[PDB]
Amino acid sequence: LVPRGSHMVMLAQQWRDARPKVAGLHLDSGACSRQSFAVIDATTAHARHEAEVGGYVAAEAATPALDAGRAAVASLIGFAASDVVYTSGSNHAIDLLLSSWPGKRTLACLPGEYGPNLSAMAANGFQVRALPVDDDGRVLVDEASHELSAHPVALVHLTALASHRGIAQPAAELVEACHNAGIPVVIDAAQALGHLDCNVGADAVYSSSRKWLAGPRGVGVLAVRPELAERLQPRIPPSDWPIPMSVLEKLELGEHNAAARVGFSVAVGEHLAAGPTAVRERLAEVGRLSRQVLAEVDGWRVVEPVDQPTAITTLESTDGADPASVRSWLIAERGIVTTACELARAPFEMRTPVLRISPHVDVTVDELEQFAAALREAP
Amino acid sequence: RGSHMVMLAQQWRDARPKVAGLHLDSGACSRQSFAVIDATTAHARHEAEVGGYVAAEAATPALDAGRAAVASLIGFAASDVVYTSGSNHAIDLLLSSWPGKRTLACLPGEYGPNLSAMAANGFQVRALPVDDDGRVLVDEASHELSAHPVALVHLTALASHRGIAQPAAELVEACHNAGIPVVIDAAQALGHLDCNVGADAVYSSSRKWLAGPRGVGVLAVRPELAERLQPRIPPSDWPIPMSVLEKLELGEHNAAARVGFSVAVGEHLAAGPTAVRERLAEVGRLSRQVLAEVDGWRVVEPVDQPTAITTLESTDGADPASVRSWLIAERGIVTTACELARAPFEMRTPVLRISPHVDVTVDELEQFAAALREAP
Ligand SMILES: *Cc1c(COP(=O)(O)O)cnc(C)c1O
Ligand SMILES: *Cc1c(COP(=O)(O)O)cnc(C)c1O
Repeated sequence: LVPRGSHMVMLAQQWRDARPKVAGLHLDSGACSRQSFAVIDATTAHARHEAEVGGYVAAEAATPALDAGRAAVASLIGFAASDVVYTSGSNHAIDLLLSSWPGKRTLACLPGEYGPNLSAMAANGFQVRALPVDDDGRVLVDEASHELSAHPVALVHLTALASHRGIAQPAAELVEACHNAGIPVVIDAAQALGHLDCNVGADAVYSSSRKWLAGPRGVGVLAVRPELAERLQPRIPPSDWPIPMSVLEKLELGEHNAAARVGFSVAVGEHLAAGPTAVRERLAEVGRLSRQVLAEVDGWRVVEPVDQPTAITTLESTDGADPASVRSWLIAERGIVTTACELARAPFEMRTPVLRISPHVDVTVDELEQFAAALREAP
Repeated sequence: RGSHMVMLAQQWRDARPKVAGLHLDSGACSRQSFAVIDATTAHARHEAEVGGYVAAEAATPALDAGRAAVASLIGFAASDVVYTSGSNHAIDLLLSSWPGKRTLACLPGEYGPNLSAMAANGFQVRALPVDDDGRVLVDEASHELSAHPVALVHLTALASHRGIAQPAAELVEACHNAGIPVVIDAAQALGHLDCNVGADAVYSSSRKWLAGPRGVGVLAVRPELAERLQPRIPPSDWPIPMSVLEKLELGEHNAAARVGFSVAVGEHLAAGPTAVRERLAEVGRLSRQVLAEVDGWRVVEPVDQPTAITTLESTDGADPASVRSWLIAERGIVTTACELARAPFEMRTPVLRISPHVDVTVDELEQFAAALREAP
């Protein structure tokens, strides 16, 4: 570890300038990022259009934008546009899928599985087994391969990037291992979409608008391969359904904020326009710089290996400080936005809570140093 | 009577974007005021400045004011009120949480997707007695519920497919006398009918008569009932300590739209609920008078129904859906076409629905009547 300087990318500056000026310092795009002026305007415009021509007329007329959003998402995950459906977010997504699941309801997932995912799993009558992982919580693909062949399961649920830790999971290799054992794979890409390469052959993928794609809140996407989709049995309407519609049409049924969905379509568009690979390489870099700058802070140790290709960095207190209090202090006294991850976020992995930073492409080394500095003089 | 001059109507029109053509469809989706649109935009901007959840925390006063306004309209407490994605979200949250024996009675004109949610949640559904208009007969219902009791009564106080105002208050006390709680679907009724009627739970949608943003609804449950409920998510066997209402309000949502909504209900209170409702009743009367004499269409609602919903049944087998498309494409007039699926146990034939808000004029109603005559 001989420190390395930051790459200069105009991407960072373009991205900062495309969105409102931050009041203080925002290191929290893993919780909720920042909508561009274009995304905010497109949302506002739809709401105005609803008033001028009627809400549903407006919605019909927005079909091109909506479909473009499906198509953009589809391209990032290697699906077809018509496999992609809108939701309220990722927890909505997993519930739609698991509540629709036919036959034996068993699955395997990581021990670091997201608390509310486990909640949805249990609530849908699933039996849940842990996959083998190393000390960082990263799946051991070979071991998992053998385990799944001997002791199969109805599906594997992989959270490719966890909310509580910035480890990038070997999604692609695990997918082919599961497919070799004849088991479909669902991916929670709430953190991963717009961040990791999510084109990995999965059978279903879901994600949230408001995180790395910097879309409006209250939107998510769920993508399901046609072979799987047609096997599914939605909860509403009941399977003796007089109205004839496809599974995906049923899963997309319901009042929603249409303006926010067109907002989202603009946001994914901005990601494609910026260059997915370039954005991801930059986020990997942000993580490296973060872990380098924060390597030497009294009372905090960096959890992630330095070279993890993610922008999520988590800090564990070494003298029993409470992340939640530090976050409140950082906001109130320094205007620095972070997230405090409680144990409930990953109850079968986390033994102690952590402070999480999740900066986007626009963060500077100076800003990371300001955070480090503020973290030292915290009471 | 007829051409009442009401300043409310003009203020309401001018507080919102100019309509392109003619909008008679506030029962499907109304029109957000500039203030509501701006408040929504502002929250989204604030999320970008200070962080999404920081912004959400800071918006608590507005959000709580929205709960309090809703509470005042239904005669509940603010802390009984929870936000949802809409009314179908609401009914599902409630029915999926319902403890013990799952039986209910509802109207035959019950909303199709309500029946869907009922069936999906394992409820047995019995019809309430009604007159020829689909309006509940409270005395008969009283006897029926005493003889054959049920876990709850679900009343849609104003239907999507017909502008009959149900005697909610009378039915509520009849059910309470039989010891049976009452849930009210006030998607159409809130901001429209007096919804302060002693119900045990009430829900509604933002985008209709209150002219709020889409993707927001409210669900209100009395504390005695709320604490008996057993939410689906998280599972009841789970460790996380939160109230029932906290559980039902759990989830990613558009926070900006909720503050938008709080502004919208505020505008309703500010305008005077009673005055707005009296004006909507008037709009219905005028609509049915103007449309009384149209070839190929009969008016379904009695003229004096205190609602702004008027429905038209074709007398020579015209298809409402096609007429709606024509009206939009060729005349710029926005209506809704109600298919049988909207009330499958009442509707024998589909209908064209108009649902104008307070701002409609007699002239505009005549233009609609005229356009309806020269429709192919
Ligand atoms: C954000 C998050 C979720 C939940 O997403 P919502 O949009 O809030 O439902 C699930 N998975 C992970 C990894 C998360 O970070
Ligand atoms: C609009 C409507 C609903 C469903 O409302 P959503 O917000 O679309 O869920 C339910 N009841 C009636 C009377 C309706 O008209």
